[PDB]
Amino acid sequence: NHNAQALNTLVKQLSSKFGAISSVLNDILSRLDPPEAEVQIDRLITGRL
Amino acid sequence: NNSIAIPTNFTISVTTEILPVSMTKTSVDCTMYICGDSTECSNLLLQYG
Ligand SMILES: *[C@@H]1O[C@H](CO)[C@@H](O[C@@H]2O[C@H](CO)[C@@H](O)[C@H](O)[C@H]2NC(C)=O)[C@H](O)[C@H]1NC(C)=O
Ligand SMILES: *[C@@H]1O[C@H](CO)[C@@H](O)[C@H](O)[C@H]1NC(C)=O
Repeated sequence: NHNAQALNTLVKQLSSKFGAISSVLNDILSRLDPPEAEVQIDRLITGRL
Repeated sequence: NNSIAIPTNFTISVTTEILPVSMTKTSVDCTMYICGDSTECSNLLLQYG
């Protein structure tokens, strides 16, 4: 149960914005130009890392 | 090859051994520590999963 719960928590962490406009990379890429989008992608990368 | 040392007397020794068993049980209020009495900070903290 501990291992399964750890994996489930790791999966559910993917819905967090971590301060970005959205938690979905495709939405960030579609709604912003590359330079601005790089900042939001960096925030998501840091959170997921 | 033909000499042996045999004790003719004894001694009763009382030694002391100290072993830790438990430590302090601590609890942390995450919101109070990070965002003590701040609604904006709490709402931003909700973003971090
Ligand atoms: C074995 O050792 C004990 C002490 O560790 C000896 O007892 C002592 O004997 C002397 C002389 O008889 C006394 O002055 C002490 O008061 C004794 N000490 C204690 C704690 O009783 C004992 O005599 C030794 N035995 C042999 C056969 O040598
Ligand atoms: C026993 O010990 C002596 C010296 O302690 C040594 O000279 C001798 O060789 C030993 N015994 C054997 C069979 O080697």
